[PDB]
Amino acid sequence: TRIKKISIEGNIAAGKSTFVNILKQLSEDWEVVPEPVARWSNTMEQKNGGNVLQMMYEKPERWSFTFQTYACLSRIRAQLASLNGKLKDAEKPVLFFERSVYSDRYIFASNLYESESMNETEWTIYQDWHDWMNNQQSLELDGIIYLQATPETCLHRIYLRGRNEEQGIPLEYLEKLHYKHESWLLHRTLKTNFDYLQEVPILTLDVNEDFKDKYESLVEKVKEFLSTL
Amino acid sequence: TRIKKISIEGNIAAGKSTFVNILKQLSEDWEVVPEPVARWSNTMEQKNGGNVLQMMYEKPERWSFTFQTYACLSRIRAQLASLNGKLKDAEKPVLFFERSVYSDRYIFASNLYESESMNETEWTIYQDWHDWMNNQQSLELDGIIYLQATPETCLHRIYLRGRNEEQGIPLEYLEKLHYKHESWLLHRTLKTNFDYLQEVPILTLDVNEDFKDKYESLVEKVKEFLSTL
Ligand SMILES: Cc1ccc(-c2ccc(CN3CCN(C)CC3)cc2)cc1Nc1nc(-c2nccc(N)n2)cs1
Ligand SMILES: Cc1ccc(-c2ccc(CN3CCN(C)CC3)cc2)cc1Nc1nc(-c2nccc(N)n2)cs1
Ligand SMILES: O=c1ccn([C@@H]2O[C@H](COP(=O)(O)OP(=O)(O)O)[C@@H](O)[C@H]2O)c(=O)[nH]1
Ligand SMILES: O=c1ccn([C@@H]2O[C@H](COP(=O)(O)OP(=O)(O)O)[C@@H](O)[C@H]2O)c(=O)[nH]1
Ligand code: NA
Ligand code: NA
Repeated sequence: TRIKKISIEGNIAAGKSTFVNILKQLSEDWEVVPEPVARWSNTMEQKNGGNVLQMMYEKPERWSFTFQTYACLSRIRAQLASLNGKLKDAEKPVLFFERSVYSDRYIFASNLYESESMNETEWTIYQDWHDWMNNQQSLELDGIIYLQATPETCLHRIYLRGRNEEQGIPLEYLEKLHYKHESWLLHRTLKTNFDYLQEVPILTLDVNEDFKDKYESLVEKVKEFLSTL
Repeated sequence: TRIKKISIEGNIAAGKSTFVNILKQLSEDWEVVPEPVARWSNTMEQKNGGNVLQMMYEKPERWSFTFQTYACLSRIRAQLASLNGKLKDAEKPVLFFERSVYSDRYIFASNLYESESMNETEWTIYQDWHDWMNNQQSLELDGIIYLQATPETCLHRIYLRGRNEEQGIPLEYLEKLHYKHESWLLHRTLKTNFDYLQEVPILTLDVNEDFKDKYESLVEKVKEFLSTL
């Protein structure tokens, strides 16, 4: 019938990829769209993405605009493919997105503008493109699940995951991203150009405690949340 | 009824803007979509476009990717607005485009890649974006009018138009762009990712002679061409 679209949102190493790979296995009616950036961080898209990530490590102020435009295009096409491809025989189909086009713009691209990694022209061009790319519709969200973790938890989990290039990420960076998620999804103080988001249902889950082998309470909250949508 | 879409193609200062402003006045069934880049060269789009042009003059190898993506997005939205906005009461509606999404990629973006103003990653990301942006359709061309002028004519006409920043453009640059137009529209030796273009009708018009006050023979050829479409 009609596919429910749920975004999983959270800071770096909150546990989004772990949570989404738990969920995908619990129902034939449940599908997942991993974040393209995450997959490049692990083919023409993956070759482009790998080069852009490596170029970003050296010179974020040169590559942030190129990176953010390609990350968001890659997400839109991957979300559309799943929407048009999967769950067509499902009774209660749910598609779980690892992050959204809204996190791309209002968390990451925003944060890069604020660190002077994009100049005003790059940021205004990006926002104009984003406003338009997201009208040329079927991707609007039924709900958001916020995986809430402390900067410290996320810093610990970056260490656990053990990607070389990420070991350099400092707590202060994580605390800024954390602040942006809290403004957007808890306090709802963040203004956007997408009216409907103001009223989209949000489930906040505390994931500071390890859930890898003990997630039943979280999934019960997800099932309850889904029945309200 | 159904709007005919005709692209006017030609080298820098061939006379496209002059020709299109002649045509627009000859029929209520005839509308025109100027090239956004041309308009920036004369408002949020114009402010962004003016900054990008100025940044390009200094450092083309820094701004070519950003410039080409914004030029082509600006063209797509301006072509779609005219298609959805105008000629709705017309008997034989024709929309004349100053250049196309195909010139953007196969003439300009291509030429910038070939002058090492974009690296391979920028060029592959641009082509991937272009292939996709042009599927998320109603912009496909019924015909192309090629305004054919010598590099020398175009060099003379740059001098006539008298834009400060353009007086630096050298004949060798114009001769490369000229070669690309000849490959694409006369010899049809240029391969693209758009099958239908191989078989699109092309009218070639020699505009080496001044036509500003003597264009009736050209318009007669345009009217004959249109009756075949
Ligand atoms: C790969 C990489 C490389 C480098 C840096 C980086 C390094 C340093 C800084 C500090 N500032 C100091 C001040 N200076 C003037 C400018 C740089 C800032 C960012 C970040 C990354 N990763 C990133 N990933 C995303 C992202 N992830 C998922 C979805 C999405 N949409 N976006 C955005 S950024
Ligand atoms: C505004 C500007 C500023 C500068 C240069 C420029 C300067 C010098 C060079 C020489 N090479 C030497 C080798 N070096 C490694 C790299 C530069 C190349 C280009 C061109 C422009 N104008 C342009 N307009 C378009 C365009 N126009 C309409 C539609 C569309 N889609 N695209 C494309 S480019
Ligand atoms: O409850 C958890 C959640 C995550 N992790 C680990 O923390 C790291 C970050 O998780 P993930 O990659 O899912 O984070 P994302 O960036 O996807 O939010 C990984 O090594 C996980 O295996 C963990 O040990 N327990
Ligand atoms: O038959 C012509 C065509 C053009 N021009 C002049 O040549 C310059 C370039 O024309 P246009 O701006 O139309 O060129 P485009 O870049 O639009 O092809 C302008 O000063 C025109 O007024 C001219 O004198 N006679
Ligand atoms: Na599943
Ligand atoms: Na007209």
